[PDB]
Amino acid sequence: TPRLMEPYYFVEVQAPADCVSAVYTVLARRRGHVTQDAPIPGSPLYTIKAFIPAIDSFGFETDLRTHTQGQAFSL
Amino acid sequence: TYQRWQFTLPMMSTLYRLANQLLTDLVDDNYFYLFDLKAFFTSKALNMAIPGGPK
Repeated sequence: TPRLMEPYYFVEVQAPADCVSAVYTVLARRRGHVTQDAPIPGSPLYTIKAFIPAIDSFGFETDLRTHTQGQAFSL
Repeated sequence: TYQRWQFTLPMMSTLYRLANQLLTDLVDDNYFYLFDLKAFFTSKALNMAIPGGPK
């Protein structure tokens, strides 16, 4: 019963506390899931750690930086 | 001849407080992303339209 396998990227997003819901909105349509949402100690910005398919990751950074008015950033 | 000027810092603080309507509340160039001169020149050369940008 052979199957196929695809690579999954690990994604960390640095963003303000208001655009976090917009990050949950954008990652919902590219077949991913958010694993960790953590505040940075000593900073108002949050970190969102998630897994995404690599074939869905085309234009992902551009989607976040357009939809969150340029405030979120991803690697 | 009224060519050069230099002020003190409370003067600049007061003139910055009075002019709060004609100015923006931006802090960094994370704004204007794909909405600056070089992105507009790139959309000019590729003959495509940015949403909100010129044609």
